[PDB]
Amino acid sequence: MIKVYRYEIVKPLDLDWKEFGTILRQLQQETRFALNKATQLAWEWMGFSSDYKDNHGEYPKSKDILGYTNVHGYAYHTIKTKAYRLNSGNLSQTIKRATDRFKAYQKEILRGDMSIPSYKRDHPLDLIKENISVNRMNHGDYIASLSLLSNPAKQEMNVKRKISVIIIVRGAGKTIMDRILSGEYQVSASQIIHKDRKNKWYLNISYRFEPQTRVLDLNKIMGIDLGVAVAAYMAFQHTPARYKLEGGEIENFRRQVESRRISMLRQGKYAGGARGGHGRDKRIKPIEQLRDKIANFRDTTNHRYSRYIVDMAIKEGCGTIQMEDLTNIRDIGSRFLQNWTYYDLQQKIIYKAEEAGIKVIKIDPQYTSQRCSECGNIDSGNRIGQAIFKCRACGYEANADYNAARNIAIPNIDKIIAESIK
Amino acid sequence: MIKVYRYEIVKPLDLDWKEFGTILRQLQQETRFALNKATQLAWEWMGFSSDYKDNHGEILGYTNVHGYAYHTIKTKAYRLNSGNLSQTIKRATDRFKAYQKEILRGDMSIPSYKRDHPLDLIKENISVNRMNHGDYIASLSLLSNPAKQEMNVKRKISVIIIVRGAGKTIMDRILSGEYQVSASQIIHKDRKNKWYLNISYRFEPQTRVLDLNKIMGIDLGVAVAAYMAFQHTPARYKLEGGEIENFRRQVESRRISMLKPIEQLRDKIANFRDTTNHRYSRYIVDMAIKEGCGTIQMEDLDIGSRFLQNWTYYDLQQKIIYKAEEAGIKVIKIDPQYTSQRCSECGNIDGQAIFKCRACGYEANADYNAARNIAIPNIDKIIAESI
DNA sequence: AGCGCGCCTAATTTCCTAATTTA
DNA sequence: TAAATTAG
RNA sequence: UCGUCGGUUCAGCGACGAUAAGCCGAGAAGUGCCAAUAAAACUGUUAAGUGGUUUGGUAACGCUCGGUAAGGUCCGAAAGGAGAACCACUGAACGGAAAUUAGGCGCGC
Ligand SMILES: [Mg+2]
Ligand SMILES: [Mg+2]
Ligand SMILES: [Mg+2]
Ligand SMILES: [Zn+2]
Repeated sequence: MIKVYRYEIVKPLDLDWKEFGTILRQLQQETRFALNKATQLAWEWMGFSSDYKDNHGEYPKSKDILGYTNVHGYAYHTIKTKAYRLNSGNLSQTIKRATDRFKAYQKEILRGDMSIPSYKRDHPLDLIKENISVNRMNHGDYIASLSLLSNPAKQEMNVKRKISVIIIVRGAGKTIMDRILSGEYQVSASQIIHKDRKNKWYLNISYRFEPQTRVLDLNKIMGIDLGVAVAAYMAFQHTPARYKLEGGEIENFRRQVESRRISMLRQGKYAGGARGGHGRDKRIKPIEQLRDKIANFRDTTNHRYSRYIVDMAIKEGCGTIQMEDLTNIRDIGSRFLQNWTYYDLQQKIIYKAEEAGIKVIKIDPQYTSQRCSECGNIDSGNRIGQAIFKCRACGYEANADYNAARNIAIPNIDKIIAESIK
Repeated sequence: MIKVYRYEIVKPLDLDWKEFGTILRQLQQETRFALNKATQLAWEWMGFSSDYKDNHGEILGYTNVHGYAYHTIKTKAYRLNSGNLSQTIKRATDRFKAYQKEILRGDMSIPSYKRDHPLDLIKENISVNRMNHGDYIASLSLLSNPAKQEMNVKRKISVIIIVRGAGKTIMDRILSGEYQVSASQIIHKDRKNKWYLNISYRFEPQTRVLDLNKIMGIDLGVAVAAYMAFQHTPARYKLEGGEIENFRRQVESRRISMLKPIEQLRDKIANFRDTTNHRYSRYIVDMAIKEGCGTIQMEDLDIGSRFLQNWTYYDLQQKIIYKAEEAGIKVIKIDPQYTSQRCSECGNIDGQAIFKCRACGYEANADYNAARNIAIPNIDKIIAESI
C-alpha cells in the first residue's frame, strides 16, 4: 500500500524566498518541456515503426536504430542538452511518466479513441527516493534536504550542496514523519506542489507501508444504499442495527453556491472595465474560485462520509461491504441533486476498507429499492418514492432507504433478482 | 460573416441507410489517415525530424506542405473526393503551422484527431434544393470517380434534411441568394445515432438604423434594480442588483466595526454609486442601441419599496439621458401612477412578486409588467382615462 | 417564449524504478 | 559519493 | 456579503481588509484588423472560373504572462517598512498528481 501526505515549506535554510522561487519556476518550465518532448519522441517512434514494417515486413529494433533499448533512453539523451537545470534523476523520472503514458495507451492512440497527451503550464517537480531526505534537529525543527539541481546548475546558481527547507510537521503529519524517520515507512518518489491560493509550496511525500488487517468474518456483509431522503443508509442482515448520513449540511451548501454562481454570471454582462482585456484567467477568476470551493467541499464531505461507513463496518465486525454499481444507472433522483461526485466517494470507501481488511463488492442496483427484504416479492407498482415501503403481502413497513440497504446486504442479491425477475 | 447551423439528415433518397452508413464509414477512415499522415509530413517538412529519421534506414520536389502531403496521401485515400481531400489536408497543416512554435518550445506535444472525425465538404460539393411538395433535398458530392464506379453510385448522393423554424429562415435565404454557402461538414453523434450536416453561410450583416417608433421602457422594480422591455419585440433585459445587496451588507458591517472613519466610508459609498451608475447607464443605452429603439421612457423623478433603497436616482437618470444623446436616442419622462397595477395585455387597471390580472389573467413578474406599460408611447394619457 | 452552443462536471486509468558507473 | 545513465 | 493570517480541506473563533463581482503593467505565441502579394487544390479542349496564400504592422480580444488589501509583537510621528526576527485557538477529516473521455447543461432567443 502507498499513501501521500503534504508538508508546507516555510523557508529555504540558506537562500531567500525570492531566489528560491526563481529556481523553482525555472525547473517547472523544464519539467513541462521534458514531458511534451518525450511524447513527441514517443509519437515519432510509433510512426517510424509502422512505416518500417510496411517496407521490410518486421518491426525495427530500438537498439539497432534508436541506439537504446527503449524510447525512454533516447528521450533522456536528447532532452538532457536542453533541460540541463533539473537533476538527472528527477529528469529521468519525469520522462518516464510521459513515455509510460504513451506506451500504456498506444493502441488507443492509433485507433483514435484517445488524444496525444499535452501537458499544462504549472507542473509538479518530480523527486526521486534517493534525492529527498528529512532530518529532525535537536531543537524540534524538521529540515528536508532536496536534490533539485544538476552540476552545471549548481555552479551557475552558487549552490554547492542540497537546498534545505523547513517543513511544518504537525498533527497527523508528525506520526507519519516519525515512522518515516524510524523506518516503518519507506519514502517513494515524491513531488513538490505549488498552490495558487495562499501562495504556498508543498512537499508531497509518498510512502510505502504494510497494512495491519484484523481477521474479520467474511460472511458479515454491510449494505450501502444512496437513498432519496437520506444521503446514505447502512444496514446489516444479521443484526437489526441501522446507521445513516442525513446530509443536512450538504443541502445548505448548495443553496448558497447556486445563488452566488448565478449572480456572478449575470454581472459579467455589464462588469467593470478591468474585467476584460487581460486574458482568460482574469475574466473567469470569480467563477474559478467558486468552482474550486465546491471541489474542496466535496472532497472533505466524501472523506468524512467514507470514514464513517468503514468505521461502522469495523464496529459490527463486518468483513465485506456491498454497494451499488453506478455505471449503468444514469437517472440520479437521489438526495445528491447537485450531481455529487459519486466516483470519488466510492473510491474512498474502497481504499479505506482495504486498509482495514474489508473487501468491497459492487452489486447491480436493479429493483433493489423495489424488492421487499422480508418476503422477497418484487413489484414495480410501488415505485413512487413515498419515503415508506409498505409491502402488499409481507405487511412490513420501514424506511425506503433502510429497506434498500438491507437488500444490498444480502449475498448474491442481484442473482436472486436475476433468477426471478418479477 | 460566416456562421454555422446543423441540419439533421433524415434518410438517403436513392440508397438504403445500411449502404449509406457503410459508405460514410469508409470515408471517415480515410479522413483520419489524411489528417494523421499530414501531421507527420508537416513534421518532416518543417525540420522537426530527428537524426535517425534521415540517417538510419529511411528538395522533395514540391513547394508547399499541402502540395507535398496531397499527392502522398492521395494514393491511399482514393475514395475521398479530390476537392474534399484538399480541405482535410489543409485543416491538418493549418493547425500544425499555428502550433509550430509551441511544439518547438515544448508547450504542446502533437495535434491529434479523434475516431469519428467529421467529413469535410467544400463549396461546389453541397447544393440544396426545395421541391414542389416542400421537401428539402441536399445533394452531396463525396466519392471520387474510382469510388463511384466500385460502389455503384452514378451521381451525387442526395439526402433529406429537416428545416424547422430558424432553420427554414436561413435555408430559404440560402435558396433565395442572400446567404451563400461557404463550407460544410458531416458530423456524426453517437448519442442518438444520427447524422448531422451543418452549413457555414456567409452574409453581409445589416446595421440597425435608429427609428422613432420603438420605445424602450425602464421600471425601477421591487425585485431588481431595473427592467427593460419593449412592445415591438418580445425580448427583455434585466439589471439585477446582486452586487448592491452585498455592498449594503459590507457597509453595515463596517459601520459596526468602526464603532474620519465615517468620512472615508461616506466617500467610499459615494464612489460606488457613481461607478454602478456608469456601468448601468452604459448597459441600458447598449440594449437600446442593439434593438435600435429611438426613444427611452422612464418614470419621472421616492425610495419606496424599490430594490434600490435611497439610491442616487437623479444621477442615474442624467447619465442615461446624457448617454442616450450620444447615440441619437431621446429620453421622455412619464408619470408613474398605477403603472405596476395596469395590465399590459388587456389594458384593464386593477402578490407583488408576480402580477396577475383579475380579468386578463396574465401572470408575470411585476417588474416586467411595469416595464411594458412604460413602453407605450401614450401611456401617460391612458393612465388618467380609467380615472 | 426552442434546438444549437462550447464546455464543465463527473467518470476513469496509471503511477508512486533500480543497478551500475563516472566524478 | 551523490549525480548520471540506461536496461528490463 | 466575500476574503486574509492561525501546518492542508471543511466548519467556527480572535484580529483585519474590501468599489476586490475592483484597479493596473509589460509582451507579441494565437484569433480578429490594416498595408503590400496571390501559392496549394479542384472544375475545366480552351477561355477562364471557384479557393485564399505569403511577409510586415497594429494592439480590440474568454490574447499570453504578471502586479495589486487584509493577525498580533517591532521600527517608524502616522503612512510606510528589506517573505527582517518572535508569537497565534476549537471540532470533524487527512491518498495525491497528471492525463483522457463522454454526456447534459447554463448561456444562448
Ligand atoms: Mg440513487
Ligand atoms: Mg479557516
Ligand atoms: Mg486544526
Ligand atoms: Zn415483500
